[PDB]
Amino acid sequence: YKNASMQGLYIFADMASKDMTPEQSNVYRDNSYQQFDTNNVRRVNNRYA
Amino acid sequence: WQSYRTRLNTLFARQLVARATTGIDTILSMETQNIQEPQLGKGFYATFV
Repeated sequence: YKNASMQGLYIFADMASKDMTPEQSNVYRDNSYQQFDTNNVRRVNNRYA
Repeated sequence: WQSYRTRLNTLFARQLVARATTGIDTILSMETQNIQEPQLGKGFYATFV
């Protein structure tokens, strides 16, 4: 997942969403990895601060 | 009746229902209150500071 390509979106309280720009999806990717699943394991995710 | 005009109807009641359907924060947010109505008649809008 290090330097992986990821997609994503933001969902707001108003049930509407915006795409994540890759510049940001890469930030969440870098800060939140080790939460991502891999084959043969399942991970419990947690909040992002 | 004069230069005074007023709006007698709304054309977006359907949108309000559609937004209430998806949650309290949709229907009570600011975007909801920005649903636009067409202007009433010959005239224009202007900003006065």
